[PDB]
Amino acid sequence: NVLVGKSTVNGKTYHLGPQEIDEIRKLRLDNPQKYTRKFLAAKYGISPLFVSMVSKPSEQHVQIMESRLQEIQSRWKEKRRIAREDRKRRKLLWYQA
RNA sequence: GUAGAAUAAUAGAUUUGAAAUAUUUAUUAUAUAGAUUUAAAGAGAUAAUCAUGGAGUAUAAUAAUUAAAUUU
Ligand SMILES: [Mg+2]
Repeated sequence: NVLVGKSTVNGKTYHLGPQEIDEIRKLRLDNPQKYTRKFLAAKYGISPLFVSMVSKPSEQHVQIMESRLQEIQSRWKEKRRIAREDRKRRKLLWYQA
């Protein structure tokens, strides 16, 4: 098996109720850095992806993240940017078939 | 210029399915292994630009008069 999720190896679970979900959402809304997706997953025996699907974090956090990303991008050299672009192009190509 | 219909894009509202091949789908770091790749100080070729040079080309008092031809 190559690059497969844990849910495929051991079947999907629908154990988590509505109240729990609500709680999770609330937590996400409250403190994203303390209650990050990974942490949530650990808590409720469930995928980070699932958590993400369930619950949007505070938009401020998202904005901050975006800013950070931008900063990182800026910090790049010329060559690296070009390389990144090339990679992106390659990725795009590799869904054509 | 105004009004109404057909289609496209963008935004909003209301629904929507889903634990979504997230031990990488999108993207960011660092490490350890490997593997490679990217020069232009100058140059070649081709083209163009600015020259140099003066081959080639036209002309040989360009007036006046004579005759013819062509337009007013
Ligand atoms: Mg080069």
